Amino acid sequence: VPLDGGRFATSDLNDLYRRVINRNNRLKRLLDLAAPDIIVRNEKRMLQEAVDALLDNGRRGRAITGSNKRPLKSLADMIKGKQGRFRQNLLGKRVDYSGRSVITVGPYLRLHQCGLPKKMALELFKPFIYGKLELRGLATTIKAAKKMVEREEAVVWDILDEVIREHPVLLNRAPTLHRLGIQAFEPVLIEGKAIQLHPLVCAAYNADFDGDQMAVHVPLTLEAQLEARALMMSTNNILSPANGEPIIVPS
Amino acid sequence: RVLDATQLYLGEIGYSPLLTAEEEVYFARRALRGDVASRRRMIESNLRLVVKIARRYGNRGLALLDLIEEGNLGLIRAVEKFDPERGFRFSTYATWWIRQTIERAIMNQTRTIRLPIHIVKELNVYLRTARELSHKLDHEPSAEEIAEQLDKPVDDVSRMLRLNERITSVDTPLGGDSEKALLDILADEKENGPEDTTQDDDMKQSIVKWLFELNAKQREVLARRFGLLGYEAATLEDVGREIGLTRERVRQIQVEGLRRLREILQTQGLNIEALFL
Amino acid sequence: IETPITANFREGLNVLQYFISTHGARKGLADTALKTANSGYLTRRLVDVA
Amino acid sequence: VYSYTEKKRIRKDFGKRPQVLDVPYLLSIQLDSFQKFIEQDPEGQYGLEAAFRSVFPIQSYSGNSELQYVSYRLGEPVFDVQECQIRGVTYSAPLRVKLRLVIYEREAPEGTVKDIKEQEVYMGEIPLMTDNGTFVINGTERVIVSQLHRSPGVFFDSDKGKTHSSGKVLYNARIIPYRGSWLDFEFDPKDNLFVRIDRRRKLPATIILRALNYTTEQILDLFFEKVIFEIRDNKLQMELVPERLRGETASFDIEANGKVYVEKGRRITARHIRQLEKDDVKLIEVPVEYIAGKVVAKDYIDESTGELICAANMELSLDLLAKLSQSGHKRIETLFTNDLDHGPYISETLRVDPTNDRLSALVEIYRMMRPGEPPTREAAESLFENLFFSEDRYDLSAVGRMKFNRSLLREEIEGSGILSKDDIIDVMKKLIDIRNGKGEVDDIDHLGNRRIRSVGEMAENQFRVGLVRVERAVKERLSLGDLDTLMPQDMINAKPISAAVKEFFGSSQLSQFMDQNNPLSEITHKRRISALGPGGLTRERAGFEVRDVHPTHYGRVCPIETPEGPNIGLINSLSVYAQTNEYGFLETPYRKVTDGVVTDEIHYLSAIEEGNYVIAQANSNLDEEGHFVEDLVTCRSKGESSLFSRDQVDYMDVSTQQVVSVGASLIPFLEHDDANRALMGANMQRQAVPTLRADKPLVGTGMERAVAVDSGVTAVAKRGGVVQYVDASRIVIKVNEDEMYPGEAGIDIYNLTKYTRSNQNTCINQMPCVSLGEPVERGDVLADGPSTDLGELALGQNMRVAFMPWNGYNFEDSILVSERVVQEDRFTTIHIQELACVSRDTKLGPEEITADIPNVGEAALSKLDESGIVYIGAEVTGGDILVGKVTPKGETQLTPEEKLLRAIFGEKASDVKDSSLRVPNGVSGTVIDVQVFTRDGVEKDKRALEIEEMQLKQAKKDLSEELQILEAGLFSRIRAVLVAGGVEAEKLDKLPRDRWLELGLTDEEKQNQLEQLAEQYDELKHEFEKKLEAKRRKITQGDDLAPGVLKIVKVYLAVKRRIQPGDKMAGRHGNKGVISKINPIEDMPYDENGTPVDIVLNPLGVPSRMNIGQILETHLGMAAKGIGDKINAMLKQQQEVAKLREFIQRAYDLGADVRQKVDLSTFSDEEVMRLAENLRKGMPIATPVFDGAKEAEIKELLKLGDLPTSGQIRLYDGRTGEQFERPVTVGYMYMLKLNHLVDDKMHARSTGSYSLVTQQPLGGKAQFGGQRFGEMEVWALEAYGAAYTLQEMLTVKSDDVNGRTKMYKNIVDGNHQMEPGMPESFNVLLKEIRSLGINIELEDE
Amino acid sequence: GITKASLATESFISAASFQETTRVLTEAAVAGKRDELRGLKENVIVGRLI
DNA sequence: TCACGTATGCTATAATGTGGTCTGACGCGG
DNA sequence: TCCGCGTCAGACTCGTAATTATAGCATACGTGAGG
RNA sequence: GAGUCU
Ligand SMILES: [Mg+2]
Ligand SMILES: [Mg+2]
Repeated sequence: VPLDGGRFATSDLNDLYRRVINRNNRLKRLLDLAAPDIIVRNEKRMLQEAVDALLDNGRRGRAITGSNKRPLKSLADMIKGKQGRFRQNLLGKRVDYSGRSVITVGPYLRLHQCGLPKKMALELFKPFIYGKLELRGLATTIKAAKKMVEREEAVVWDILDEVIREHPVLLNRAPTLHRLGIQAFEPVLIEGKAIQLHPLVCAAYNADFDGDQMAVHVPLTLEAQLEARALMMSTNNILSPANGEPIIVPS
Repeated sequence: RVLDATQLYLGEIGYSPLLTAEEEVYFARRALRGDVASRRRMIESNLRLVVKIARRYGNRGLALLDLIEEGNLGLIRAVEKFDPERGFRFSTYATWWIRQTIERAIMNQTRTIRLPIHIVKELNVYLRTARELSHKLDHEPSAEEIAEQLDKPVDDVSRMLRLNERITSVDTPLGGDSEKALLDILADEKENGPEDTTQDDDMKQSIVKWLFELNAKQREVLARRFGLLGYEAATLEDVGREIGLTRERVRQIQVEGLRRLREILQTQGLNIEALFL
Repeated sequence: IETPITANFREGLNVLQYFISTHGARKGLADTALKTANSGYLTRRLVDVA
Repeated sequence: VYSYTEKKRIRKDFGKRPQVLDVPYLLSIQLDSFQKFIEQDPEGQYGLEAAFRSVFPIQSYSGNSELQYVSYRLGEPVFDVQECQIRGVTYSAPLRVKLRLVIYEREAPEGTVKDIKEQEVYMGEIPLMTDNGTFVINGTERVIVSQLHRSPGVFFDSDKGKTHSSGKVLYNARIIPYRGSWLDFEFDPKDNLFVRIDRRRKLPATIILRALNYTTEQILDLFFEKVIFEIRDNKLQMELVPERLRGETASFDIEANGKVYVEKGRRITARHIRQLEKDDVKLIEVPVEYIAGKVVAKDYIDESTGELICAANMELSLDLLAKLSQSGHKRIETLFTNDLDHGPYISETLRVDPTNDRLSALVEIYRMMRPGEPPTREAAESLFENLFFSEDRYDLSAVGRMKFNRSLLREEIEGSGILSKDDIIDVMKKLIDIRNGKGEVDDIDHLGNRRIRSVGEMAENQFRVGLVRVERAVKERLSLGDLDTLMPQDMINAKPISAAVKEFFGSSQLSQFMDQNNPLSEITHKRRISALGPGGLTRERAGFEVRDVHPTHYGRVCPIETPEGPNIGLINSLSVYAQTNEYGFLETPYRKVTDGVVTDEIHYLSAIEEGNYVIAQANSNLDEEGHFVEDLVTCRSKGESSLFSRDQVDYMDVSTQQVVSVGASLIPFLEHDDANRALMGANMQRQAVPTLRADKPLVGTGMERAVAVDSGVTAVAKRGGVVQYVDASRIVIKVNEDEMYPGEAGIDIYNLTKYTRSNQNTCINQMPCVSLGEPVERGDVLADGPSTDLGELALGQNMRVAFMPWNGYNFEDSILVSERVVQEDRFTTIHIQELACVSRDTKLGPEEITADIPNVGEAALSKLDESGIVYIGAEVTGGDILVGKVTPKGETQLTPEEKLLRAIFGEKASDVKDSSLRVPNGVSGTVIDVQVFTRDGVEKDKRALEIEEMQLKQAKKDLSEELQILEAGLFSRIRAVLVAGGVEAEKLDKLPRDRWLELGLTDEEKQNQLEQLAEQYDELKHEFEKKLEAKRRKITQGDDLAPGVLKIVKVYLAVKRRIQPGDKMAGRHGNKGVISKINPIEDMPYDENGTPVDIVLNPLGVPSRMNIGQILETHLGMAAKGIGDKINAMLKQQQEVAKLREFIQRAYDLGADVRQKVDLSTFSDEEVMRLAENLRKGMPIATPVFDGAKEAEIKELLKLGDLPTSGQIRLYDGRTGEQFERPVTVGYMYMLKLNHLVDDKMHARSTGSYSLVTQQPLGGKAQFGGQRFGEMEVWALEAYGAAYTLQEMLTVKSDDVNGRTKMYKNIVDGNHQMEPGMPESFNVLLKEIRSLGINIELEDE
Repeated sequence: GITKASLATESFISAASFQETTRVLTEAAVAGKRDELRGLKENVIVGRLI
C-alpha cells in the first residue's frame, strides 16, 4: 500500500516469496542450460533455504535479516507468537462502541450508577440517536442526523438523554484479574471529561483515583443489555465469586 | 559440523582444478566444438574467479550466494562466446561477463518495485554527480544543483530521486520496543466505515421511494440514463434507444425530473443541509 | 540486613539509614514489574486447563 | 555578603552543616565529553585526532599507494540553532580533512619521490552540541544519554552452582578488550582448564600456550613448583620444604637425622612444622612406594642410548624409577601438587590436550574458528596473530590496560593495547589461584567495574566505524587505478561516514527527544546513565542483582531515582557532586582528615580507591576549626558502617546531599519520606507543567537556584554592569569598565525567546527579571525561563491545604479544589501545538493550496486569506480549516446517485478533492504564528511573500539597532578617552559624531585606544553589511524538502487549558491525585478569619503512604506564610523601616543552630522594602536534604507568626457554618499539575476506520481506535453468563464486516438484533495455515 | 500438570491457542485430527455463542 | 513504419577458496 | 551429560520517520498512430 | 525508544 508520503510499504512475506521465486526460476534456467552439478547443487541448497525461510524463519538456524537487521517475519511467525493471530486478533480484539477516560469519584451516585461524560456518550450512542431522530421525524435522513449531532444542537441532548435511560454500559479496568473487573452500570450523563465511579465498587476494580483510566463498552443487542442488567450489573455482583464474602465493602 | 550452504559450496569449488594458458586453449577449442567435459571443466575451474568478484559485490542488494549464482551465469555465457584464437587470456574476457550479469541482476531483483535499467543507469549518473558536488560543496546536492550540472530538467531529476526512495516494512514494529507494527496504525482506505455504507443504503432506498413520487415518464428517462433502474448508464443522446428516441425532449425531461426532486429535498429537509456533503 | 533502622519517619532517617532503606524499596518495586508476569502466566495456564 | 538578585529575596536556611564545596555545573558531563571529541589535541588521542591516527595512514594492498592524514577542521554551522529548529535540519559543522596521497615506485625499493597530492576533502557534517547540552537533529532538540558498561580489562567470575546438580563452583576468567575478540578461560567439573576464543567451542587451555610456543616442560615450570627426588645409595630421598606438607596426613613415618618427627597416619600440626624448619631439614628418607603417582617435570633420557625413558608430565611408577636409577640419574624433578592449595590443574589439562607441538595447536585453534577450511601454516600463524596480537584488530585501550594491570597486581598502569604472552599466563595463574582458595572473584555490579561512556566516546566510535568502511573503499581504489591522474577525493566517499554518524545521532537508542516539560526534566535527562542500548544489557538479559542499589553507589549514583517500570535499575540519575574520572569511572568528593583535623583539602575518590580508606559520615560533628567533637565517630569502610576512633578516620563526606541526585535534592523533608514514595515524587517533579504564573516554592531546599541557573533556560549575565534597556523581547546591558574589554564595544545584548513550542507541546517563555537601570553582577539572573521565579526553580504553585475528609470527594487520593484556584488562573497551562500542511506532487498532478475549495461554507473561508492561509491572531476550533489544500482526482467513475447529485447542484468543482489541514476535533486555540517552506523552483504564494517581507524588514531593523547601539556605546567611550588628556566637553558634542574620524590627540597610549575604537567602528560597519546579505540570502533561499513535496505550511496554535476534574496533580512527596470536583468558594472550609482553604486532601493517604514529608512541608509552609502575612500587614500600614528591619532580622536569625547568618543592617532602606515586598507573599525557607528544619524550629517559627504550635486550626464548614468537631492540619503544600490532562486522555468511538489485514478497528486515540478487548476481559464475560455480549465483542464489533454494517443499520432502525457472521481474522488464519501447506478444511453438518 | 493437561485436551484449536502452536499443528495435521468445537476457547475463536 | 520506453548485448592487459555480536532462566526432552 | 527448544501479566500515551551502488552505447522487442 | 495504572 502507498503511504501518504508517496512511499510504499509492504509485508515481509513479499520479500520471502521473491527470494523463493528468483532462486526457483534460476534453478529452471540452470537445468535448461545443463549446468555442471556443483552449481546445480548450490542452487538447490539456496532454494530449500528460501522456502524454509518463507515457512518458518529462524528455525533452520540463522534467520534471514531484512532492511534494519531484524529477521523477516515469516508465515509461521504470524500464527505462532503470542503476537501471532491467536492471542492478538482471535482470543481478544479491538472493539467498536468502546471508549476510555480518567476516572474520578461519584460519591453522590447510587451503587448501580456511573457518571458518563456528555461528549463521550454522544459518540458511543451515535446509531441509537440517528434511530430515534428519524422516528420523531426531526431528522429527514441519516446524513442530516449526523450534521445535527456535529452541530451538537440542543434538541440532540434531549434525545441522547432519552436513549441512555435504562441502557447499561460496561466499565472495565486493566488488569481484568477476575470477573468483577467488568461491571455494568446505568449511566448518568455528566458535564466534564472524567468518568465518575461509585466508591464501593472501587474494591473490585482495585480502582484508586490517582489517574487510573477505564474502558467503556456499549451492549448493543436486547440480549446483551439484559445480560448486562441481570448478570453483570454492579448491584447483582456483591459477593466475591472467589470466597463467600461481600466485595462491596465500605473503606 | 559443516551445515552452512556457503561454506559447503566454497569447499567444493576449492576442490577443483586450476587451469593454465595452454590448457585453457586446448579445452576452449574442444569446448566451442561442443565438448561436454571441456565445458564442465572450464566452468568448474573458473568458479574461483566468480567468487572473487562476487565477494567484492556484497552489501548492495542480494546475498553472497545469490551474487555467486548469477555471476556463474556470466561464466557460462563467457565460455560460450570465448575466442581461443585471440592470444588474449580467458580471465580478462570472463571478468567483463561475470560483472555484467551480477550488475544486471542487482539492478532488477534488489528493488521490490521492479525499476527499469534505463532509469537505474540515469540514477547512477545523478548519484556520481552528487558525490563530486558534495566534495566541493561541504553540504549535500540539491535537486536543482544536480539538474544545473547535467543540463537536464529539474522535474526529471526529482522523479528519479523519488524512485530512489526505498520501501519501509509494514510488519516492522516501530516504537523502539515491539509495541505496535505499522500495519495496525494504517487503516483499509478502500473499505468504507459502516457509518458511510449505511448512508448509501438510506440514499438508495429513498431513491426507490422517490421514483414512485414523481411522474411515470419523469422517472423512466432520468433513471434509465444514470443506470439507477436500468442496466447500463446511458447519456442524453443514448436514451433514444429505449422509446424516447429524442435529444431535446430527453434533456428537457431529465432536468424537469431533477427540478421537481430538488423541491422534494428542500421540503423533506436537506438541499443546503446535504449540500456541504 | 544485620543493622536495623532504629529511627522512624517522624524522627527522620539519616543518610545511611535512608540509603539502606532503598535496597528493600527498589527490590519491592522491581518485584511488582517483573514477578507480576509469572503470577499472570499462572492465571493463564489455569484458565486454559479449566 | 549577598548578590543583587539575592538582595531582592533571601531564602531562610535551616541548614547547619557548612558547605565546603558548592554544587558544580550540573550539565558538566555532556559538555566536557563532547568538547573532548571535537577538541583539537595534537598529542592526546581524544575523538577525531585519535580516530584518524588509528585508521590512517591507509596503504594499498600493492604497497605502491598510500593515503595519510594531516589535520581536520570544522566549518562554521550553515544554519544557527534557530533556523535549524524552524526548517527541520540538523545543526552541524562540515568536516574538512587534509589528506596526502603519497605514491611509491615499484621499480625503486621504497622511493617516495613520485607523486604527493595534498587536498582538503569533505567527509560529512558532524552534529554540534548546544551550549545547553543538546543536539538539534531534523529540527528536534534531542539528548544523547551517557552509557554504563563493563570496563575493558579482566574479570574473574564463577557460576555459583547453576551447572551440574553436583553444585560445583566453576571459576572463569574473561578478558574484555575495547576492540577485538573476547578471551575466556574456564574450569570444568573435572578441574580441566579450558579456553573459549570469542566464546566459540571449548579447547584445552594448554593448547593456547603451545600456540605461543611453549614446550610441555616449560608450561609445567610456569604453573608448578618443582620437588626434587635424590636417589642415594639404595634408599629414596627427597628435598623437603618444611611447610609444604602442612595440614596433610603423614602417609609414611617421617624420620629426620635418625629421630622420628611425624607418626605415620597422623595430621602434621604447626608444632611439627616449626620443629622441622628450625632443625634445618633438607633431605628426608622415603619409601619407593610414595613416588607411584608423582608427576615427572622434565624429559629424562638414557645418556647411553639417547632415547626418552620418560616424557615430561608423565605419572611415575616403581619400574620407571628403577629404569631411571640404572641409566645414571640420581635426581628427579617432580611436580608439587598436593590438592587443596596446589592443585594439579594444568597437569591434567595437558593429558586432555590432543595437540603435541606449536603447529598442531595453531591448526586446532584455526580449525575451531574456521571449521572445515584446510589449515596452512601461514594461515594459522596469521589468524592467531591477528586475533589478540594485532595492533589493528585488538586494543584494550588505556582503561583496559590499566584495569588489567591493576587486577594482576602490577606497578605499571600504562602499556600495550595488544595481549603479551606474559599477560595471558598471569591471567591463567590468577584464575588457578582463585580456584585454590587464595584470591577472590571481581564483582560485576561494583562501580569499580562499571565505567561511564558519555557522548564524545560514543561519537568517536561511530566515527571510527565510518572511517573503517571508507578504508576498504580507499585501499580498493588505490590498488586498481593508475596512481598519477587519480586524486584522493575521487576515492573517498563522505556518505558512509555521514551515514554512520547520522545513524548514531538519529536512530540510536541513547539519542532521545529531550524531556522538556520543565527545567528539572531537562537537567535530569541530560545527567542520565543507561545500562541499555548498544554494547549494554537488555531488559531480557537484566537480572535482579544489577538493578539493586550497590554499596559503591554511595556519592556516585542516586539510590532513589530510577524509572518504576521495566527499566527499573538499568537507568540511573547521577548524584549531585559525582563526576567522571579520566578513565571514565565515577568519583565523589571527600574531605581529607589529617592528624584527626578535618582539612578543606578535597579529593575525588574512585569506587576502588574508596574501599581502602575509612570515611566519616557528613553528619559527624566537627569541633570549631579542628577535629571531631565526639571520640567514636560513625564512619564507613570496606563497604560497611560502624563506629571508629578519631585516629583511624582518613576522610569525610563533603556534603549531606552528595548521596542524592538532583531531582531528589529538591524534595524538602526527604528525611521523613519512605524511599518508594520519594522516588515517585522525584519522578513526578519531572512531569510538572509550568503554569501561567511561575510561583516560587515556599518550602524549598536551596538546590532551587542552582538548578534554574545551570539548566540554561534562564538568561544569566556574563559581564554584568547596568541595564541600559529592558523590553518584553530583549535586554541590553552596558558593561562595567572592570570586566569590559577595551577592544570591542562593551554592550551585551541578550535576546529573550518569546512563547515557543516545547517537545511536549508545553510553552517556553522568557520574561525579564530586572528593571530598567538596575546594576547587576556576573552570574545574576537577567531573565526568568518558563518554570523559574526570581532565579529560583518554580515547578508549580503553593496552596492553602487542609487535611480532612469531604463528602467522599477526596476518596482514594481524589482531590477537592476551590474555584478560587481556577479564577486566579493558577495551574492554568499554555500548550503551543505545531500543525503542518504538506503540498505533495502525485502521479495525477501537484496539490494546490488555494482558498478555492470544493463544497465549503463562507463561514470557513472567511478565516482564510487570499492564499488559503488562516490569519495571525485568529481563534479556531475543531473542523475550522487552517490551510486550504485540494488534491487532483483522476477521472471519478461515479455511482449513479453521485452522477444525479453532482448534476443537481452543478457543483462539479473541477477534477479536485479536499485534503485541507483543519483543526483536530475538540482542540481549540488562537493562531500565534505561520511558517511557509517552499521549493526553490516553484512560484511563491502571496502569503509566503508577505511573510518574507516581514522577516526581511525585521532583520534590517534588528541589525540596524545592533550597529546603532554598538556605535553609540563605542563613541561614548572615545568621548571619555578624548577627555582624559584633552578637555573638549561641550565642543565635542556640538559637531556631528559622524565626522569624528578626523579627531585625535597626542601620540600616547590614549591615541592607540582611539585607533582601537576607530578600527572596531569600521569593522562593525562592513560586518553589518555582510550579516544583512547573509540574512537576506537565507530569507530568499528556497528550501530543499523531501522528494514529492512542493511546499509546507506550519501553523502554530496557542491553547489555554483550565484545570478541571480528571486532571492529575501531585506534590513532591510522591502524593498523587485526580481532581474530583471544583467547589464554590462558599462551600470550602474556612478559618476563623474567614479565609477559605484552596485544596482539601485526604488524611488517609498519608499514614499508609509513609510520606510524612508532605505534613512537615504543610506545617512549615503555614509558618512561612504566617510571617508573610505579618510582613504584608506591616507593608499595608507603611510603618517604620526600622520596625520591619527588627522583625525581619529576628526572623532570619531564628534557628537553634542556624548556619546561615543574615546581619540585616548593611541592607539600604530601598533594598529592604523591595525585599519585604517579595517576602510578603510568604517568607521562602530552605530545608536541605538530611540537614533540614527540626520540628522544634518549625514550631518556633509558627510562634513568630502567631500561628499554633500544633499547626492545626479551627475550621468552619462553608455550607453549614458550624465548626468541625476537631482541629484540622492546614498549611501550604507546593503542588504540581502534571502533564497528564484529562483533555488529552478522554477518547470515545462508535464506528470508524478498520485495520488492513485483520479488519479489526484500529488502536489509539490518534487513529480513532476502539479499546482492546483482551483475553483477560473476554474471560470475565465467560465467568459471567454473558455469551451475546462476548459474541458481539468478537464479531459485529470487530472483524465481522457484513455483521457490523448490518447491525449498524438495525440499530438506526431500532431493531437491536445481532445477525452474526464469521470474523475476518479467522478467514486469514485459515489462509495463513494453507500457505504453510497444511490442508485445513471446514467440515459441514 | 496444568501445561501438559491443557495440551492433552482433544481440541487442537485450544492446544494451538495455548502454546507450542507449531508442534500442535504438525501433530494434528499428521493425525488428520478433527475438532468438533466443544470448548469455549474454540467457539470464541470462530466467533460463535459460548 | 516510426515514436518511445524497455531489454538484451558486448567490452579480450591479467585477474581464479568467504571473513558482524559477543552474557537469561528454569523445564523438559532426546 | 550436554545441547536444543520452549515458555516468560494486562491494557494505555507520545514521537519521530535512513543508507549503498551497480559503464556506456548499439541493436533487440512491443504498441499505437499516421500515411 | 521515554512514560502512565496496577
Ligand atoms: Mg491505592
Ligand atoms: Mg492507581
